[PDB]
Amino acid sequence: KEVFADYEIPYFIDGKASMLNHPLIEFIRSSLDVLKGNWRYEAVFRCVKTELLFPLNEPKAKVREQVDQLENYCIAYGIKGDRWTKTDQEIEMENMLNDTRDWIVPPLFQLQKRMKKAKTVQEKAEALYRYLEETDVPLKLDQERQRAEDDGRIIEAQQHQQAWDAVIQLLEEFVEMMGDDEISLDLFQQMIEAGAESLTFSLIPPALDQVFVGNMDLSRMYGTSCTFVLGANDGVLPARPDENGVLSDDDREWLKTIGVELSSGGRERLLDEHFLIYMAFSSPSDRLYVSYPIADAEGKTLLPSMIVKRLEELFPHHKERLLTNEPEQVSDEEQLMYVVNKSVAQSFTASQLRLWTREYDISDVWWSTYNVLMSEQDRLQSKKLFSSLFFRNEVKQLERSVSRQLYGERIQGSVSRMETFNACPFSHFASHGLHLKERQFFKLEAPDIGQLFHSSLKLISDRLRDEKLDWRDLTKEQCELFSYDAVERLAPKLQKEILLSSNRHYYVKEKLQKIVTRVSGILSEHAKASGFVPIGLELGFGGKGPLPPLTFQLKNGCTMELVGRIDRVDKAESSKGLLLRIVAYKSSDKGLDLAEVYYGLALQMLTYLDLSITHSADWLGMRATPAGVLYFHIHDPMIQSNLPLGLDEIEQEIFKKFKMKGLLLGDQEVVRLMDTTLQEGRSNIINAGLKKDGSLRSDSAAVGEKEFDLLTKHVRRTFQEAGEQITDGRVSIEPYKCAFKSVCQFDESLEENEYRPLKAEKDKTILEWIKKEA
Amino acid sequence: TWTDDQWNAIVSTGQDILVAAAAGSGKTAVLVERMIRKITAEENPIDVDRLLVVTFTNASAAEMKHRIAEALEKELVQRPGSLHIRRQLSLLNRASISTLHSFCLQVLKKYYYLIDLDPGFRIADQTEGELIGDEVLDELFEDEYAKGEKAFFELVDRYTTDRHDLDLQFLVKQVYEYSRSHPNPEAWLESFVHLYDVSEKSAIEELPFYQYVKEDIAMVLNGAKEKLLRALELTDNFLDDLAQIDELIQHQDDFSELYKRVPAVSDPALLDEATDLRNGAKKLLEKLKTDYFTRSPEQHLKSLAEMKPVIETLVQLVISYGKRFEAAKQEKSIIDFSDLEHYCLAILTAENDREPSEAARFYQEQFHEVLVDEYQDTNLVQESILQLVTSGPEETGNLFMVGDVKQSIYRFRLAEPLLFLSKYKRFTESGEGTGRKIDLNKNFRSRADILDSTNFLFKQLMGGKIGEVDYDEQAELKLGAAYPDNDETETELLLIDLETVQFEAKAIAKEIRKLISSPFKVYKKTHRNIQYRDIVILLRSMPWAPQIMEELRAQGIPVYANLTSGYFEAVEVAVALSVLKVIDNPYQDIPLASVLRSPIVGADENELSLIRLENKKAPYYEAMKDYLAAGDRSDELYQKLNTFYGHLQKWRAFSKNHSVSELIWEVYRDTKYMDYVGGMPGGKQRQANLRVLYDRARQYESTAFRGLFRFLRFIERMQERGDQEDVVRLMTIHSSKGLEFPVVFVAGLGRNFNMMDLNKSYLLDKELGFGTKYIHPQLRISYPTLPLIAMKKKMRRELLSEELRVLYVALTRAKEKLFLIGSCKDHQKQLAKWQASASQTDWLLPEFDRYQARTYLDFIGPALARHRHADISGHPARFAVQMIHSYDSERLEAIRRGEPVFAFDEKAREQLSWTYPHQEVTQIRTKQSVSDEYSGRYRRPAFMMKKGLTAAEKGTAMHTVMQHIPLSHVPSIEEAEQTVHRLYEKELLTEEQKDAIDIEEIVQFFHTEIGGQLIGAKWKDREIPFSLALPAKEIYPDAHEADEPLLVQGIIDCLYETEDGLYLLAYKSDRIEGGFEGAAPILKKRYETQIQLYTKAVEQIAKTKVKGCALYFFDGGHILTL
Amino acid sequence: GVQMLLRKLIEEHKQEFKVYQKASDKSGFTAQVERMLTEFKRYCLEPEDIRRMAESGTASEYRGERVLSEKLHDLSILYQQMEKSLADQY
DNA sequence: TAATGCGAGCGCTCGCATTAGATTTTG
Repeated sequence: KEVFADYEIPYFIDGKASMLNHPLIEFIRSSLDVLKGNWRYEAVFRCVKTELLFPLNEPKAKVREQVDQLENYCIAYGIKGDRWTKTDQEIEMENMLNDTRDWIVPPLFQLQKRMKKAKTVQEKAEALYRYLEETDVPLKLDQERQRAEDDGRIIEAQQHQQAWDAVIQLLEEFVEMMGDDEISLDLFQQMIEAGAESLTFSLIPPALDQVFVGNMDLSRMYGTSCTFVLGANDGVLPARPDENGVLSDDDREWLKTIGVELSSGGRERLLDEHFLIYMAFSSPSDRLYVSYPIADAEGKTLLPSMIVKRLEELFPHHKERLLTNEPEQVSDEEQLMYVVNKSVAQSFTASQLRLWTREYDISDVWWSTYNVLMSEQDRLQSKKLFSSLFFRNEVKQLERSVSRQLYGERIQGSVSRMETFNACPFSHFASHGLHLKERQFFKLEAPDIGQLFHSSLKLISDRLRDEKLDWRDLTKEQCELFSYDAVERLAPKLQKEILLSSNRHYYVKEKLQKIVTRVSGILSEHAKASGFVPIGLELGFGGKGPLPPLTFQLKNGCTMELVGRIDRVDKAESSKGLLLRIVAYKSSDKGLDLAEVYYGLALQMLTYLDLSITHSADWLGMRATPAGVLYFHIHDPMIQSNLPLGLDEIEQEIFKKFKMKGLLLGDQEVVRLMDTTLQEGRSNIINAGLKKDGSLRSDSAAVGEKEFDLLTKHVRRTFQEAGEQITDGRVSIEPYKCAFKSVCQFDESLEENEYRPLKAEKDKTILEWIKKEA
Repeated sequence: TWTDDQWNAIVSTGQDILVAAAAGSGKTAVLVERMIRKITAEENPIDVDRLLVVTFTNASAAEMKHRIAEALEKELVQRPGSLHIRRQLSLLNRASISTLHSFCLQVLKKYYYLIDLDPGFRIADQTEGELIGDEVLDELFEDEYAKGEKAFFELVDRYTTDRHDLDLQFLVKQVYEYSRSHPNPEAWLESFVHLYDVSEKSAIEELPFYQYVKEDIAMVLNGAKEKLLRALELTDNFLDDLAQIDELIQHQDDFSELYKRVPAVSDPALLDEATDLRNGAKKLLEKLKTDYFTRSPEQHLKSLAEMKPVIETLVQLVISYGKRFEAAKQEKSIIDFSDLEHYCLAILTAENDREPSEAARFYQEQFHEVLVDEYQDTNLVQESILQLVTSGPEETGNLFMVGDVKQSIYRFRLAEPLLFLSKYKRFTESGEGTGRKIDLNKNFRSRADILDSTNFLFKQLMGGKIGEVDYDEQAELKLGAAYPDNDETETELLLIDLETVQFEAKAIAKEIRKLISSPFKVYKKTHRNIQYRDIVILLRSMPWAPQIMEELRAQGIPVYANLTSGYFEAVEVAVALSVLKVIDNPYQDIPLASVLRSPIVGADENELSLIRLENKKAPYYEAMKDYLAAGDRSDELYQKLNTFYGHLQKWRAFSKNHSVSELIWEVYRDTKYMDYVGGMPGGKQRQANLRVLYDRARQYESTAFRGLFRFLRFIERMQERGDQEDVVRLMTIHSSKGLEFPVVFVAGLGRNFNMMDLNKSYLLDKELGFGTKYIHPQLRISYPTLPLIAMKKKMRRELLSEELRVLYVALTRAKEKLFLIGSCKDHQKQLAKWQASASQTDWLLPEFDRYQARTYLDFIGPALARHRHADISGHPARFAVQMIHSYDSERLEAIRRGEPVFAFDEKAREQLSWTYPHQEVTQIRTKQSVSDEYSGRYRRPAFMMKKGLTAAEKGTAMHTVMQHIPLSHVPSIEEAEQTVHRLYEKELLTEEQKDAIDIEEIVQFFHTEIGGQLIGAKWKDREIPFSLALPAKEIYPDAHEADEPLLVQGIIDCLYETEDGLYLLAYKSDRIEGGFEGAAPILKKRYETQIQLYTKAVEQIAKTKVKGCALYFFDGGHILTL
Repeated sequence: GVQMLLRKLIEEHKQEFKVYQKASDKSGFTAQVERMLTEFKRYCLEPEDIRRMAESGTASEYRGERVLSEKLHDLSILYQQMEKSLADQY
């Protein structure tokens, strides 16, 4: 059907066509599913999208716009089962989401009432029909019938009211045989289900001039000139004895000898194959073509049948031709048989132009074909097609008028947004430029898990201050008591109450709890050791908050007001004066890779530090020096030891798992202020140590105040050089060594598309590179 | 002629036979010959149906059938009058030559009723099958979480990476899948606990798993000594270290003593290299200590006995899963490929209180002999199926099996070559009261240097626990090729030391052209150059395939590798799915943009952003419409969009009345995306990718799922989890098999094996069962359990034996030339490491150093060194080593816009302007009725409808009577009733129809002028069928072009002849009175055209003429003439 | 409609089956029987004829014959029970 | 997982801790 449609070859097929794809059949099937599987939203929309549930007289266009948005809503909120039966922007939306379900639920809901109600067949069969009629299936169908005719498809228009008759009769016989027998949906549906599978459309009546495509068994022909035989493969043509029915071939074979004759069915059929093959081979008067595919639908190997051999016996000198969609594999003659049609000509000629540029000598039949296609009306269309010849996925730079009205007046920066641009300029354009959104799902993603921990941590503090308590004053008892409550007060209000949706999630609850309980105890131990006391927490950085926005002035009207979030800033008094450090909670293992900072992929902490440092002056009235940047790993660790341990040593190992990674200051004091327990050797709280002399070890992640201001300034330049590029309207696609990847369409084989390499650098190497910048 | 070995295999009988057939053994030919004899022989011939031949592919089976044919006709020409031989030729189609699965199916279809299996059951592909698995799984877990059993959570908490529960259900699947490799899955699953049931009072050296601990300890300790002894030969400290070690060797048997000892006691060139051999001791002895002796034998015991409650919970879970899984399939009348073998085994075994059921008795009778190919890859279930259809105890019986353990490369699919190997040791070369075994050494297919190189390598590699098989004579390959003596056939090794693959792919490409430009002609045939298609580059994995392919195409011929996945990250695919997504739900910002930016639409980045400007808050979909509605028409961007929005709505409507595959094809033809994609780099593969998406949808409509939405998830699931031309064929070694090539490149040899399997907190093993770490969720502590470590020690040496065989199939797939390409960092030092290993005499390299093997290189290198200790170096094998430092126009521009400026210039233009002369008729129906499925021209359920008839049905009844009324005379009201009643009796009328007839209106006709004329007539006939052929336009004025005849078919109600002429008569139940004077004009032309067709039908066909036509009307009994 | 009827017959008369008692359950067994009856009518074999054949194999020891008769027996039940519900009115 | 570092204790040793570096095979 597909091939001949493209090659414009009129035909006639013996077999009939199933109705399983017809809206009426789908509408019915999915409707029973709706109430059987307890209103799975997938089934509901399966029904609604046969649009037989659609409201009357309301323009279908808008209806589909609403049905789709209702679907998206149900997918993200996991709407199922009972949930169905139970300002400016919000209204418009929610005033649609009610209307939509308001015409969807009742007809389908009132149906389950009548259905689950009725005991016998006829009444369940009746309830079904009334579901069809009250929804005006006939009317809406009849309408569709017209559209089909208006568009030149009467064959398709027939099958509509034709489908109706099939269903009705399906019920009539059903109620005729088992009408007053008692049955409920389980067997009832299954019978209707098998009823659908059996349903068939009327055979399409032959036309005056057609190619006859039929079978090799009971198909009949007359006056045929040319006959093509398909599928001359092994196990196919001399059809392997089919294994079906109630009686085996042994049973029948046996029965014969008792004086009872039945249908052949078994090994006789195989003997009869040669007669049918003989009748097929002698069918044409002029020409006979016998063909067999070498590969398979999926690509498994296929051999010719013994018939091809038997043929090569009677015609030992006959050469066999080769059918291929790769014209270059045949002579110029056959190559001229591909130009049967404009569409097919185009499809092939495009593929030839490709292969030609690959330094292959192509036939001139295609050049002739090219010039013809370029001489007619739709030259443009074929031109766009042939433009594929040289298609490098290329990105036109954003104009000035566009980026100005797109990104806007002020570019209100976000450290993350800058990371995003520095990860791939195009990704930025996709998210912040075009404001694209992913379909939301009822799944609880890893990212929004972290937001829970924060809001729990933030919540614990408030409880502590209320009792005038500090993390240090906590007991193992309270750590659990406090942590659990925090999730109780949060869990319900997180991610569409998904933590309340199922049972697995409410086990994820206590899980999220046990984790918080351990981290709570760790912070306590960390506070009884740390000399750093938290100054500010969840500090409003930029926009509307405690701090001012950090501003950026760059050539060509570049205004960048970037905003952000400072998890924690801690203060410690030293002989060197005031000390400030930042702490951010993470679920990951490591915190800072200097190599990753150079390319501007990790600007988070370093930028947070600067503000604290800079503003520290006019903020509290003192000048601060960077102690460093730290990442706290929130998790419930599992230790792995070959050494048998006592609960004493286990507590230790667990404790060390929370050792903070990051970037410190390289002096003895700062190290001893972050861990006052440490005298000599390794610290378990921070990544640093002390030799006997008092000097810290080389393994320390510490650096001088110089290197800190160096990294700081580098970051400043990164917000700048990357802040201008945005305004300059740069949307280039340059991934490193994504959700928008399907929009990127990045192809490495396709030239001009390159992976900009990132190198793995010993901290000092880049620490040296940034030195050379200025 | 044949070999004596082949002759043996061919003619031997009376017992089970195991044929170990080396590569190029010609096993296939001998297999054919064997059956040919039994089937076509003088003495006592047998029919083909009395044989059971199992192959590993239907293709090899099919190929089997062809040769059996070829030889049958040959034997038939020589015996022209043979009835039996001709019959056999007919039996090949009914014969049992297939895969075991293909047989199992034949069995299930025949004996389905013995188990509970729906006939017409459907075999689900591995994809949906697993989709159904995830489904039932989620259902089970949900039930358990909700059930709140204490034990369950202990299992969950323990094996889940908490904050996440995913890892647990994979374990369940993993375990379940494993159990299915056993003849009795559930039993084997309950076998799990038996290992974890111990006491501190238990003897470790006793229980099953320690077998591998014992052997491990042996190797390491000995490997330490033998590694120290040399240090002594190099020349007091080594003795203190050695004496201590010997001391440990004394107690190897005692694990408890080792716990006491092991933990506690434990030239600048030759000088500093002797300290390394001493560090070897430390390293080996230290790993030994950490593994087994960090915690007491008693502690290890308690650890294991504490895990029992968990193992039990886990087991019963997997069992509950299996039950639900099987149930889900049943509902949908579905089976797996696993089910296929197990349901076959169920049928063959009818056990009551193990009985080879009547079904099995049938096949034992039917099959005089059974032949199994590739036997080394048989599983336990298949084997128990084989032994079930084979008749007779091993000493006798008809089991015939061929294969080679050395060529067993599929253990990851749970095939057990030990089954083949256990029989080879149990069988004798003669057949004395036991299974007869036969060896096929002669390789008729390959050149000498290859066999010599392959034989020289594996002689030093394959053996003991790392080879699992003793490499010796009667195993070693032997020359049977007649290849003419030529050189440059020497096996090459190019040592090159992300860019790794680059330097390695270049090197390969080099010597390739070195073969091209230079002749190196490959060979009573004739020599010929390299066609590129005769050279193949074998990789063990395919991460490098795409990269290697590239530059090997950068210069010269292209490269064709059979890629598997990376399919979902393919741009074409991404875009195609993006389109299907928008057709499903236009409200998806990303998928929508994906299409708009693809060549399909081709919006600029500025054009895309220009769209958003219309509406910043609404979904990108609405922003698009908002641009359209208000936009201006002469706008280019508008044209791109309006065209697309047009297609969208079309596709939308199209999908609701069509299938997904149809919707896809239509989209391909509407966008010409598949055509377009064929015009860009790698467009050949792209087009295929794009049409496998179509085929996968085709596979998808035969599944238990339907609709576009499901299809998307279906494909989405595949994503989240699993997913003649002359050219260098790049493929995996595993895929080589019976394939072969004159020249072969085996690269990536300097790369690590994949041992990732040995990492996790658990392991599955056929023998030992389940093994896992000790895990305490409350203390947050875990550590490897003794069985776990034992299972890893074993699995490591079994994985290594598999790799050595993978390397064995690689070298044997070569005909003439062999290239080996490895890679490292420092050349010399590794050759020094290779030197260290190459010292020991006896051919077979040190069992421990081969154990430490990581890269293929570590197998070849040392085995190669000693070559170029008498026979070893003297062995007739040629090697060539190369140490590499690893460092050393107008037509387009015309096309770009317009057209270039040929022989076919004239033909092409005609064919593109060509139309079908008769095309106007190709849509017209041949048969057209006037009132059979070959012709053309709000129903309520009978149970919910009225109790009466409709005007139509009444008319039908009224009509029937008129045509059954006796025309002998004028009937009376009663004479009419009698007729009506008789029609009722004979069932020409329904009870309803009978009661609906107005007799007055039926008799009324026979009192009319026409009626009486009908009565009085020389001749009469009623219900006259006719077929009239008319020129097509005479009916369809629209199509005037063609004069082909069409058939109009109908039934003339009545015809009668008088002394005047022939008259036509039709009765019409038309609605009239409600005068008739005013209806006549209307009725006249309601039936006007119809009656003319009638008169025409009669006049033209009968060649007589119709004078006058009458129509009677039941309403008032009216008559009008035409 | 014949299969629908059959599924009703395969319900009640189920426990009289000597062989297909287990296969009666399955929905693919109704189509198989429906096809067998069609063949029985086309080849002029009445329920009485099948019953007749069913007891020709009963008690003559060739296993496969015994089984065959047992299935002919079950079919006979459904066959004769179908003709009995289709008698004179269908 | 080894595998280097980096400290000590005493050109050798242990022991602690972070880092690197690669990773599949489906007849």
